[PDB]
Amino acid sequence: SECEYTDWKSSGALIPAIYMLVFLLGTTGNGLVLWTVFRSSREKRRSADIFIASLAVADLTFVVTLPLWATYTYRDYDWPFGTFFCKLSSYLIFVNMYASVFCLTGLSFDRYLAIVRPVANARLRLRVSGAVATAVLWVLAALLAMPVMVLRTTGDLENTTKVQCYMDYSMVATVSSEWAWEVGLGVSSTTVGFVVPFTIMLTCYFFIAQTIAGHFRKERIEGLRKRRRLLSIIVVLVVTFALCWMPYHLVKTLYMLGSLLHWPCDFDLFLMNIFPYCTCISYVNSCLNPFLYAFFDPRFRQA
Amino acid sequence: SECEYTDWKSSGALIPAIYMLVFLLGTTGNGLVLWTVFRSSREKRRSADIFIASLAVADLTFVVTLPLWATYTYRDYDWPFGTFFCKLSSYLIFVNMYASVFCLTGLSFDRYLAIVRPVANARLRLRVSGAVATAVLWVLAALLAMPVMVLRTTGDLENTTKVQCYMDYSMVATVSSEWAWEVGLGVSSTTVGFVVPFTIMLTCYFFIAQTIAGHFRKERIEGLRKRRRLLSIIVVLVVTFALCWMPYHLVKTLYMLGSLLHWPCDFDLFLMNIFPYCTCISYVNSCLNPFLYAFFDPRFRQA
Amino acid sequence: QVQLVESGGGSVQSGGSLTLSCAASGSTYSSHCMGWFRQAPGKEREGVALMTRSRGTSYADSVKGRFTISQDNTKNILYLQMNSLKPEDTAMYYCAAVPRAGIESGAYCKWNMKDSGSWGQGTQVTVSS
Amino acid sequence: QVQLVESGGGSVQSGGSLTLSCAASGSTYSSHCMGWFRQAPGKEREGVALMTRSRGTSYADSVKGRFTISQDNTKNILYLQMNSLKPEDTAMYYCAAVPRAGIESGAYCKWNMKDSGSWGQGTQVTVSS
Ligand SMILES: CC(C)CCC[C@@H](C)[C@H]1CC[C@H]2[C@@H]3CC=C4C[C@@H](O)CC[C@]4(C)[C@H]3CC[C@]12C
Ligand SMILES: CC(C)CCC[C@@H](C)[C@H]1CC[C@H]2[C@@H]3CC=C4C[C@@H](O)CC[C@]4(C)[C@H]3CC[C@]12C
Ligand SMILES: CC(C)CCC[C@@H](C)[C@H]1CC[C@H]2[C@@H]3CC=C4C[C@@H](O)CC[C@]4(C)[C@H]3CC[C@]12C
Ligand SMILES: CC(C)CCC[C@@H](C)[C@H]1CC[C@H]2[C@@H]3CC=C4C[C@@H](O)CC[C@]4(C)[C@H]3CC[C@]12C
Repeated sequence: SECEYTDWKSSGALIPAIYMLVFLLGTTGNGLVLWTVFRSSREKRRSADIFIASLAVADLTFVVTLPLWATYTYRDYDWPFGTFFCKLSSYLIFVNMYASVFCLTGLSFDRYLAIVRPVANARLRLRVSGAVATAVLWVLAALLAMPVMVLRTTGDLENTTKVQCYMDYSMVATVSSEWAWEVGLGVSSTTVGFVVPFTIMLTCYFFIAQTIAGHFRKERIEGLRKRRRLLSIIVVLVVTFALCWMPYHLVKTLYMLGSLLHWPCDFDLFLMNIFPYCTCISYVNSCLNPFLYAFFDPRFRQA
Repeated sequence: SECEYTDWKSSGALIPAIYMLVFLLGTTGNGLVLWTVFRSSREKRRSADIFIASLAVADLTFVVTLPLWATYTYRDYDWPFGTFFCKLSSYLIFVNMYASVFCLTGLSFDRYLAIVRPVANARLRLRVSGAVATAVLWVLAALLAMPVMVLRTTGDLENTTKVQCYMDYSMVATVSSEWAWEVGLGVSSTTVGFVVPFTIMLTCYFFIAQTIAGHFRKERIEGLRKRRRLLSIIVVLVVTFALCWMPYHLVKTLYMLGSLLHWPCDFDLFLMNIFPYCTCISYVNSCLNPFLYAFFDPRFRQA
Repeated sequence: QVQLVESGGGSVQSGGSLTLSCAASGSTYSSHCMGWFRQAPGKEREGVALMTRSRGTSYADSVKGRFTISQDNTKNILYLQMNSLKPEDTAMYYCAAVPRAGIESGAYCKWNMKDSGSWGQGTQVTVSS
Repeated sequence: QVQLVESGGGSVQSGGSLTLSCAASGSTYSSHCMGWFRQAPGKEREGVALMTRSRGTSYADSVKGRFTISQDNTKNILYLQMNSLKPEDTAMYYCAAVPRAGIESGAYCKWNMKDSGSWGQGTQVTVSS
């Protein structure tokens, strides 16, 4: 008589309903975002737009798999889609996370170049190409999400009729080292998806804030307004991504650290039960972006 | 009176290999076709451009689902993707067929307008718009292929531990009317996908040839050459579609009519075993088109 | 309108050979697939020999080799040669016809629908010792 | 890394209250999931009581209700009490520990690879008729 092993209240079909609504809203909004970005003349296209485009693509590559996951939750964690589709859906989840955070990092670096250092910003724009940066970020996201594609599978664990899409470590690990592989993969994913990109983003934002405070007595009003527009929408996107993907990574890393510090079973069960909601909010991030574009950037509203 | 039931060998991996090759070639070529159509000057977008774009879209939608059928055939007719993907893939197959034949019918009608009745061609261009025609044809294709989505399902037929993706007329009929429903659906599909559209095509081509017979002694040489080029590519597309989808419809209709004519056991078995190759040939059309554009249409070669 | 009529299946001691047959009506090779099932008293009905598009004719373990199923499309008949019986072969046998899937599916016989298909009246094959 | 040792071996006539305990080292509640299996003499290994995430606890049908299962994470000890013993219960009880999937999967205990997790040494339980 240690503790319970159940899965708390069923919560009804709230998670599948949110997944379906987020699928619809994200598909519509990200299609509109791509349309607005690529309908403007190439001569009147800023650099940041390309990153925005990738963001939309990332969301558009995940929201389409959201209905499947919704079905997964409706049938009490049953996967009637095949090992290949479990792999592809989870791979697209991780690709969305990595690509979104890399696009935010690139946007913050672009703002850093424009704000703190304009001459070398022009120099780097001459050197660094936006298309090359987008290709590099997408290739890196794909290569980083490859382990999810490799190690996912389907199986009727616990002998119930349901089939579960789970990450199997029996291929690359022994009976014991399975926890080591899981903790390593989770910590590396959390690092390169939240921690490192956000420390680059926070250093960039600290320098931008310092330079803005210094130049509040200087600089040009019109350029100040334009940079305020772009920095505001970019900061809103970054903060929304932080609030939407921080619970997920936090609970994941708390589970990993409780594998070591030996948290009481009550806390581990609590983490197990709250994690679906963190997953849900992380998915909701994939549709929250177009509405942010439609309220802080009047350019998207008019077009 | 032996009445064998089994098929001829297994064709090895030839059918899955052709499916994968058509997947790659169709994706690449149809993406290039859409890019070429939508990249040139919008003022120079002829009426054939929208129909070519719809053809490419249908081919792309079908070749996307082609790898699923390749896997299905590879594993001795086992469907691991669930009922939803069975329904979606079969529905996309029929949507591709209907949309392709409707787009070729529209191309032939446009040639009839611009070659036989230029004044009535201008009048209909003033009245009928390309976007409306494309929307009507795509909606009609979706509605006509909806029965396949409704009735197709997955079932472990025959107790071989292999789930098969088959049309289930059990819901819409009793046992005594299953054959009637199957024959009616197949004959209606064959009619609206290959007989009425090709009757319209042949009437248009007959009148085009009748006018061109007189035009051989009159008319401007340059306009005649432009009409020759566009009519040549459109006629090549129509003839390729005919040769690709004629084995499928012919074998299907022969099998359906065999019940009425009480065809022998051997002929029914021969049609049964020859049908997969007819299906493969029909699928090849989804990738044959871009090469036809390359060898005939000068615009595609330039791009 | 597919209809079935049984025959044969009398009383023979163990190790014998019962010639058993089922007629047909309104069923063609391109539309329906036939099979022989048996139900034994005190337990559940089972499949004995099914005309099967895949893997050829399918047999149960207890009837491998000893039994043999044949079909004539011209006369629309299905046969069975229960040779070398065993004392456990006493049961009531039925001939069942199931719709055949379309040529698009692969013309596989819809045996999962065996309950909804047309079933014969059956005959009490009383195998003695 | 994770090893288990059982106890409780004894002979009790029908209707007994015999308890069994299994230990664990280098295994936690968030990393591993345990249960009790039986292997009848001359028969295959059969599950008895597996602690599972989906159903909390999964009990074997033939013994359902007449027995109890519990765990203690403080000392990593699993317990299984057989009440109202039956003569057929004489078998080889084992305690099995399989890895538990992460929170991403849903922490479902990976019983599908019961033949790959750490297995107990074994405990014979004999019941007189
Ligand atoms: C004026 C011109 C240049 C604008 C061109 C706009 C193009 C690039 C935009 C407009 C609408 C967009 C599509 C809208 C919706 C979807 C569905 C999604 O699941 C994949 C992307 C896809 C298919 C988009 C691709 C890019 C797209 C075709
Ligand atoms: C549940 C199991 C049995 C399903 C197995 C499906 C496998 C064999 C199929 C389904 C979809 C297929 C993929 C579809 C698309 C691509 C991308 C292309 O650039 C290379 C081939 C590749 C990578 C295919 C490889 C084979 C593939 C992964
Ligand atoms: C100067 C301006 C007007 C040029 C506009 C070019 C636009 C319309 C072109 C250039 C790139 C093209 C895309 C390139 C690749 C793909 C992927 C393919 O699977 C479907 C077609 C699609 C989605 C194309 C659609 C049309 C497209 C978006
Ligand atoms: C094998 C079985 C159990 C799988 C069940 C899958 C079902 C429940 C899921 C899978 C994909 C889903 C569809 C995905 C996309 C769309 C298009 C949208 O415009 C309406 C909803 C609709 C049509 C969804 C309805 C529900 C759906 C069909």
